[PDB]
Amino acid sequence: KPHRYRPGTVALREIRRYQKSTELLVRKLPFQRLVREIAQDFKTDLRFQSAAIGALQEASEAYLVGLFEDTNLCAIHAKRVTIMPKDIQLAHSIRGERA
Amino acid sequence: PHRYRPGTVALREIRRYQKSTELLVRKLPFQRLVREIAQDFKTDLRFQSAAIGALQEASEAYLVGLFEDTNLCAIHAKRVTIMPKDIQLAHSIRGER
Amino acid sequence: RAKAKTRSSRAGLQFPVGRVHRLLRKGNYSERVGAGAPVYLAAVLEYLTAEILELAGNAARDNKKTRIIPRHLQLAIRNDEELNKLLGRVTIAQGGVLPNIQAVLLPK
Amino acid sequence: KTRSSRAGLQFPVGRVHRLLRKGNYSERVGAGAPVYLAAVLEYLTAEILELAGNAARDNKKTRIIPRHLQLAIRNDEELNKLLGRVTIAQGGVLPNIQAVLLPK
Amino acid sequence: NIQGITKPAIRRLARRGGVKRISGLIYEETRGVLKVFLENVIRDAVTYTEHAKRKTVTAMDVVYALKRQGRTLYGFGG
Amino acid sequence: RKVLRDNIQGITKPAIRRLARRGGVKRISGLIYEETRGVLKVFLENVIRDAVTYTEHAKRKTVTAMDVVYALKRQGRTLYGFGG
Amino acid sequence: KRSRKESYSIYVYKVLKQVHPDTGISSKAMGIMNSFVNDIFERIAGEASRLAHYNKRSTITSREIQTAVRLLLPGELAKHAVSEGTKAVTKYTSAK
Amino acid sequence: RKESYSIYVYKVLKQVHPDTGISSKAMGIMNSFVNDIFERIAGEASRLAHYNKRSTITSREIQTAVRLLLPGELAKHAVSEGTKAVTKYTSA
DNA sequence: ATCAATATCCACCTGCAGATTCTACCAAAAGTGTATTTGGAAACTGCTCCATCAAAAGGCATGTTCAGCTGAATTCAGCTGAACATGCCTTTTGATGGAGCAGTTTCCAAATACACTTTTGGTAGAATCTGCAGGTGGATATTGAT
DNA sequence: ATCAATATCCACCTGCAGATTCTACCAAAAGTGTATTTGGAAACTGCTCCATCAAAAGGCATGTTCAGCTGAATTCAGCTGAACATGCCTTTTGATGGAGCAGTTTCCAAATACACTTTTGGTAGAATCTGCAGGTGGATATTGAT
Repeated sequence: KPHRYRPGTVALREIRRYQKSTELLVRKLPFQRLVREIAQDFKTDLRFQSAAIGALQEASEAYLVGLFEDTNLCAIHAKRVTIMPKDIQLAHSIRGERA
Repeated sequence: PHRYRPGTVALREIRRYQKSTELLVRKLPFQRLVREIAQDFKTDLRFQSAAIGALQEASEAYLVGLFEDTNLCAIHAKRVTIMPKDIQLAHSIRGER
Repeated sequence: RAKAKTRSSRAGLQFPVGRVHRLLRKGNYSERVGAGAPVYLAAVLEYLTAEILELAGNAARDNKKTRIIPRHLQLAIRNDEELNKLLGRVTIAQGGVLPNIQAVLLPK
Repeated sequence: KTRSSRAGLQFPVGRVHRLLRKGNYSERVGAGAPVYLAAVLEYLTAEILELAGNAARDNKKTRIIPRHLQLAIRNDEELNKLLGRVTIAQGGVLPNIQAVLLPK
Repeated sequence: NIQGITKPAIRRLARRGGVKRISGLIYEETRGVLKVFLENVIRDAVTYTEHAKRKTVTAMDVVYALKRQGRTLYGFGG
Repeated sequence: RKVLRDNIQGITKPAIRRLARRGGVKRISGLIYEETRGVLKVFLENVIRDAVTYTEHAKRKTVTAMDVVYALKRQGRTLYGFGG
Repeated sequence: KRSRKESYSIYVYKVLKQVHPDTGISSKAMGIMNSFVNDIFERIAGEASRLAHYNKRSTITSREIQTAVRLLLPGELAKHAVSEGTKAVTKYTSAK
Repeated sequence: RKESYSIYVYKVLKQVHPDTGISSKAMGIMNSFVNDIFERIAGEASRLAHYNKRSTITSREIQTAVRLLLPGELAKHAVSEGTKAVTKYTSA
């Protein structure tokens, strides 16, 4: 034909999949590099315990996952289903992260 | 026969009440409500006047803040009228829900 | 002298009363600690451990596993109104999230 | 001869020391800690009082009231971050009206 | 008693918050929020009263309660 | 060693998409990925800054998992599972 | 060349076998559990510290811990934790 | 009975604004400010010492607490003021 | 727009009062001076872990195409909420007495800190055990074209 | 209301990483005997609380009228999702040296712990003074309308 899922169907397949699992979703080595880059621009010659990087990734992903729930609510409140920077900014603002 | 267009006095009241700091809930009804709610936790209680004043100040500051977040949620949905779903959205994002 | 009884056994508890007493004196909470304060606190801590492990073990059962992993802890916390409020600012590493899709997102 | 005059501070070093010992913060308290902490509280107090005196003058007023402490805090990025979970009684809010709500 | 918290008083609070137009169902929604707020704060305060073995809620009992709830108030004892 | 540059871009579009998925998000506008990188970077700066401050104060050169755990507690993002 | 770190794992594991005698716990989940106990311990003790101070009292008694528990825990969790703690204290003072 | 930071707030007021007064409600706000920041600084320095298994809160704990608690450019100045008071104090 | 008219709002002064500021005097902290304790900085150093390296491989990232259906624009009409004048009631305000009651002051018996001297309970690993992660195949759906 | 394409189950299988149990010394509990408190349990103040009582007005409740805002209906350009090809770079296994934690000792500068002597800061009657709130009068803002 070839067969083809309608737009929206694989997206719901993926919500169900990643809401079922708990594994980290950002790749380890790239994230370790981001952390060492931010760290270095704050103090030089720093070393990291591996569990320290792992703790930061766990927290960073729990934060972003939690923010996208709030963002999704703001999109739906606007009668959309597409999250946009307006929504992240509105979520962030009400969260009191930055009013 | 003089009449102001809808929204004009309202903006006027926004400017007036954003300028002042007076409490906007009347003092006695609020004292009634405080004592009624408190009566369900411990009986025959007495309240320092300053305790009632503290609660009314906390409570009006909370509500004024929540109306700001509510207003932002109404604007986010292309409206100028706050609605209960706006208060609900703000209350939820604030992680009080 | 007499044979030694642990203050936990005296208190009827699994959690360590003596250690909880030491952590109170060492934690700079007050000049003095009464004798009942570590007993009462070890009791509350063990009761809460018991309530979480109860619901976690159930989640492990529902998921056909016999070993509690962080997922099971997370499902236990998030699905209980009161643990979820007690821990509403806490992140459980490797816990993931509750399956929840807003209705309006589902195929129309 | 007080420790404040010695540290060159208006804030009471001796009191800040007595409050640290009796506040159950640590077993022991160094000698410079009440000096340091008292200097930090005096500085931040001066910062607020300065900005709030300004807010009084710009209101044709000579007596600082709560509203002027609120306008000093909320109009300063850093004091606002530091005090973002604090309610100043009788301070009110900053004038601010979302553009969308204005006439025409 | 909560109906003593009146529509025009709720209008005034909304106005200080910048609100131009108010739906007719906001007033009951507001009273419900205000009541949860007062229950949470007062419950904590009366728990400080009772701990102190008093019959009088003090302003400090409220200030401590507000601090627990992350709503720190300046002007009544801390 | 070797210069670290532009590593925020290793937070890829598919990784941000998966994170939106766990967050229950069905549709994502094309400007979301750069806003997310920005939000992540502020989050990491603030946590790494406090963690490294706990490190410096202990006169260590190694950032420990405890340093990060304390940093996160400071910020009201308490984390379980690294308290060792 | 030796160094040792305390934990609640022993007592978590006992209470585990009491509630689900068939069920194990992975060290990662035991990690979480250790964080939980230490967290709640600090919240109870910290609130108890403040209570004692507000009342110009230099001693944390079971009465402090109990008010702290009532301030910290919600609803049913507080009622049941207050029961367990009261029961344990009277059992301990009855020398029991 | 019932001590306050009032006279010290008033002294600092006259230094920066010798023309200006302060209402008693405003003075209450300032008292609340000083106790709050005091407890935040003290609380954090307490944690810092416990984390590193020290029994003593020194100005090193106060300074790191300030760095951890104040937005930069208020921590910078606070760190300045605190360092300055400790040297002027030791030199005498 | 710059026509006539309603209300809003804005400055400039003005005088009694409610809060401030300033004077005047007594306990409880704050400062000294001795005489101890002790915490944790300094100095080898054992030994965990961190940074780095190599190398092979497949899971994924990247870019492209293509079109489904979403967001954004436009229109429109019913109807919700604003403005208003009207009229009455609940809030506010305020000396009056009375009383409940925080807050003090005087004890003392129960309870806590202390302090060496003995006993375990718990920790750190070796030793023994076993869920389940991950690989494979059919039910049994689920989806989307016709 | 059907096939076909594809994803999703779900149960059955097997040793490896990861538990659960088995030992073996120390730190840290428990025992016991003295030396300080603590903070209750009474008593009796002085505050500040509640409860009236009675005025007046400021404020709220009520009903009209319509302006304009919300939401429903319709279009459509093009954004974003699905699927594909291609091959890069993360992941995994496994060394290696050596940085830098972490552990023991050893011990002065700095801390607690007294016991006294001065000092300051909190009270409560005394002293001005800032701005509230109320006059006027003058433009400003709004809204109707040749």
